[PDB]
Amino acid sequence: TIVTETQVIRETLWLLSGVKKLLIFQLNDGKVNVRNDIIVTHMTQNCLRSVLEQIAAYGQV
Amino acid sequence: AAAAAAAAAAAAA
Amino acid sequence: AAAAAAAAAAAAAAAA
Amino acid sequence: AAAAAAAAAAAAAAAA
Amino acid sequence: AAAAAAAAAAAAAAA
Amino acid sequence: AAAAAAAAAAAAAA
Amino acid sequence: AAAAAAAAAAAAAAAAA
Amino acid sequence: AAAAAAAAAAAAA
Amino acid sequence: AAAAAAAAAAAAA
Amino acid sequence: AAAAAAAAAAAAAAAAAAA
Amino acid sequence: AAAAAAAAAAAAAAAA
Amino acid sequence: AAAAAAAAAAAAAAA
Amino acid sequence: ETSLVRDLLYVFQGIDGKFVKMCNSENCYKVDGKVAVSKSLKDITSKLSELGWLHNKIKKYTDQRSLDRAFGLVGQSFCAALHQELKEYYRLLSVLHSQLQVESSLTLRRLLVWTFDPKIRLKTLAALVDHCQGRKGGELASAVHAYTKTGDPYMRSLVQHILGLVAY
Amino acid sequence: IKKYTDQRSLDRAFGLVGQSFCAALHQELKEYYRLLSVLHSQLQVESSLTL
Amino acid sequence: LPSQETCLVEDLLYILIGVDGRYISVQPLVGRQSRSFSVEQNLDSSVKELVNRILPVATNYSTVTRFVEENSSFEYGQVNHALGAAMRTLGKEYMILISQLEHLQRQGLLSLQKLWFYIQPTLRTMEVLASIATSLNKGECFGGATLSLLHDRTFGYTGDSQAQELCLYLTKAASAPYFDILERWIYRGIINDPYSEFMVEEHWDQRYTIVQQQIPSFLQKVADK
Amino acid sequence: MIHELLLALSGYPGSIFTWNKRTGLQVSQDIPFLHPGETSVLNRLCKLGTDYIRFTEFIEQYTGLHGIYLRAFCRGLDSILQPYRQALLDLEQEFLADPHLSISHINYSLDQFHLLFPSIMVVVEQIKSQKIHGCQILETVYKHSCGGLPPVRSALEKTLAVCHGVMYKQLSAWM
Repeated sequence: TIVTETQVIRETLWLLSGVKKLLIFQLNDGKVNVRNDIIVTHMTQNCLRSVLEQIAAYGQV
Repeated sequence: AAAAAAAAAAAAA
Repeated sequence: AAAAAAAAAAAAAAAA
Repeated sequence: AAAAAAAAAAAAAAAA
Repeated sequence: AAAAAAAAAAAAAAA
Repeated sequence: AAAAAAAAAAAAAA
Repeated sequence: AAAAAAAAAAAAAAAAA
Repeated sequence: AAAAAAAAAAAAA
Repeated sequence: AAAAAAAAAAAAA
Repeated sequence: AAAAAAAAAAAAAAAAAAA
Repeated sequence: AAAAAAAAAAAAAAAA
Repeated sequence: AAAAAAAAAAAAAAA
Repeated sequence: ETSLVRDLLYVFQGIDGKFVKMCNSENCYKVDGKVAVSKSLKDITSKLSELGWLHNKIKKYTDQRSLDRAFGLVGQSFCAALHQELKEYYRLLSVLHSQLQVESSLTLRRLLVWTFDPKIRLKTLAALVDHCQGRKGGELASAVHAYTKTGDPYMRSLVQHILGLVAY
Repeated sequence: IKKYTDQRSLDRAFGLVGQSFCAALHQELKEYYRLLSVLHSQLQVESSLTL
Repeated sequence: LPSQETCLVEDLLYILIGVDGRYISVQPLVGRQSRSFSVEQNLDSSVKELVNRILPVATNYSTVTRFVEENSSFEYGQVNHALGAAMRTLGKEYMILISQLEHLQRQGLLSLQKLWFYIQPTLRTMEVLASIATSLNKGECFGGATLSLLHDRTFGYTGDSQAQELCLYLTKAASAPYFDILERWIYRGIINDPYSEFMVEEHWDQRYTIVQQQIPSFLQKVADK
Repeated sequence: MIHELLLALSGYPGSIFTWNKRTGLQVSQDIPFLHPGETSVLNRLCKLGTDYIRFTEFIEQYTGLHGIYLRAFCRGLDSILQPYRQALLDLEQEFLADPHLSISHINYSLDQFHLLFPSIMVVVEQIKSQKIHGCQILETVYKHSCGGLPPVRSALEKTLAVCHGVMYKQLSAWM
C-alpha cells in the first residue's frame, strides 16, 4: 500500500517526542522495530524503508 | 486650440 | 508596407 | 504608404 | 519589421 | 504593440 | 529578430545620448 | 530589471 | 557585447 | 554582459514560476 | 565563461 | 539553436 | 535515428551500449548487423568510435595510476592534471544528453561538429600519453618541454599547463 | 558567363585589372542566381505555374 | 522526380561534411586524397550535372583537412604547423554553415540556388585553398619560405577583396611564431629551433650563416640586418 | 530516476541494488527502464558508495585493535566525508529546481570523487594489512602524504595534522 512519503519521516519525528505509538512497534525495551509497508514501484522503492530501519535503533535508546 | 484639433482628427481615423 | 505606417503614426500621435 | 506618412510627420512639425 | 523598428527609434530619439 | 514598445525604450533611455 | 537587432543598436545609441 | 522584461516582450512579439 | 547578446537571444527564441 | 545572461535565466525561470 | 553559457542553454530549454 | 551556438563560440573566444 | 544518438553516449561514457562492438583498440567500431539500411550510419558511428576508444585509454591510465607514490613524485601528478582533462570531457557530455530528452534537432550531423571541437582536444591528449609509456620523474619535464617547442597556441597552451604542473 | 570564369584561372597573369573585372563578372552572376531561387520558391503549388 | 533530387541533395550534404554517402560513391585517385566523386545515372541528367559542379568543393575540402592532418603527423614545429591550425579553424567554421541546412531541413524548401549560395561562399574558399595546395605540390614548405609562398599568393590574389581578407588572416597568423623569433633575436639574442624556424644559425670569431631558403616575405637587405 | 542514485550513493540497500550490509553486493539488472549502458555506469556509481560503507565500519569499530591514535585518525576521516556530504545536499536542490535532469551531471560530480575515494581506500587497506598500532599509523600516513595528488595530499595532511595534535597534547602535558 501507499503510505505518506516525506511525511512518515515527520511522523517518526513525531514518535521521537511522545514515545509510545502505533506507526512504530516499540512494544518493549529489548525490541524496537518499525513496519510501515512496501511502497510503490516508482519514486523511492526501498531506500526510505532502509532509513526507517536505521532510526528504529535511534528511537530505541 | 491646435492640440485639440490634432487629437480630434486623429480620433476620427 | 502599411504596417510600417501604422507604427509611425502611433508614435507621431504620442509626440503631439 | 510609408513615404506618405513621413510627409504627414513633416507637415505636423511645420505647424508646431 | 526592420523599417518599423527604425521608424519608432527615430521618434523616441526626437523626444 | 509598437506604441508600447517605444514607451519602453523611452523609459530605458531617460 | 532583425527588428530587435536594429533596436539593440538603437538602444546603444540612445544610451550614448 | 523591468527594462529587460519589457524588451523580452518585444522579442516575444 | 550587449547588442550581440540581445540579438542572439531573440533569434534563438 | 555576463550578468545580463544570468538575469535573463532568472527571468525565464520566474516566468514559468508565475504561470 | 563557456561553462556559464552551457548552464544557461540547459535552463532556457527547460523554461518552456 | 544555430544562433545560440554562435554565441557559445563567442564566449569561448573571449575565454 | 534517436537510438543511435543514445548509443554514442554510452561509448562516450565507456564501453558499448545498445549493441556489442568487440573492439578494445584501434577504434571501437560499431556493428549493427544490418544491410538493408543506408551505408551512411557505419561511418558516423566510426567517428563516435575514435572518441570512445580514446576515452577508455585515459580511464585505464588512471587505473594504472594507483601507487603509494611509486618511482616518482611527478608521475601521478601528471595524471592529476589528466583527470582534470578527463573531467573536461565529461562536462561536454553533460550538454549532449540534455539535448536528448524533452524539457534542437536529434540528427547525427549536428552533433558531429559538437564532437569535432573535443576531437582537437582529446587527440592531442593521445599524443601526450603516447610519449610516456615508460617514464620517470625528471624525464617528464623533458617530455612536455618537447611539446611546447611546437608552435600553435591551441594545444601549446594545454601543454603549458602540463609544463607548469610537471615542473611543480 | 560560366565559361568566362573557367578561362579566368591564372596565378595573376597579365593584369590585376582583368581579374577584378572577372570578379565583378562573377559578382554579376550572383544576381542571376538569386532570381532562380525566387522563381523556384514561387513554384509553390499545393501562385499558378504558367509560362 | 523532385524526391529523387532531394535524397541526392542530402547525399551531397554528407559528401561536403567529408564522409561517404549512399548513392554518391568515392573513387580514389592518389589515395582518395583528391576525391573524384561519381554519382550514378539519373533519369533527369541535368540535376545530376548540377551536383557535378559541387563535387569539386568536397574534393578540395578533402585536400586541406588532410593537409592539416599531414603536418601534425610528423610533429612539425615550423610556422606551417600554425598556418594549418587556421585551416582547422576555417574548417570548423565550415561545419557550422552546413548545419544551418540541417536546421532548414526541419522546416523549409530547397531550391537549386538554396544549394548554390551556400556552396559558392565555400567553393570560393576551396579554389583559394586549391591554389594554396598546388604551390605546395610544386615543392615547398620550409619555415621562412612558407611565409614567402604565402606572401606571393596574397599579392597574386589582389583584386578580389572578399577573400583578400581571409588570406590576410592566413599570412599574419602564420607569421605569429616567426615574430616570436624576431623579438627574441633582435632584442635579446636567444634562439629556438625545433627544426629551424629562423634563418640565422650558429657556426672568438664565431660567424653565422643565413640559410638561402628561409628568407622572409621581404628581400635580403632587411634579413642581413 | 534522480533520487535513486543519490541514495544508492549514501550506501543503503535496495531490491534493485540488493545489498546485505557493509561488504556484499548483487547488481540485479533485469531492469526495463535503464539501458545496458546505463547499468554499467550505476556500477561505476556504486563503486564510490562501496568504499563509503567500507569507511563507516572503520568508524564504528573505533568510535561508539585499540590505541589513542586510532580515533585521532577518526576525526581526520570525518573531514574527508564532510565536503562529500556537502556535495550530497547540493545535488538535492538540483532535483527540486528541475526534476527532469538526467544522471550525467551526477556522474560528473562523482568523477571528481573518483580520485579522492580510491586513493584513501588504498591507504586504509595498506593500514590494515600491516596491523599497525600507535605512532606508526602517523608515520604510515606521513609517507602517504609524501605522495602527490594535490587534493589528496592536503587531505592526508589534514588527517596528519589532527593526530599530530594528539602528539601535541602529549608533550604539552608531560612538560
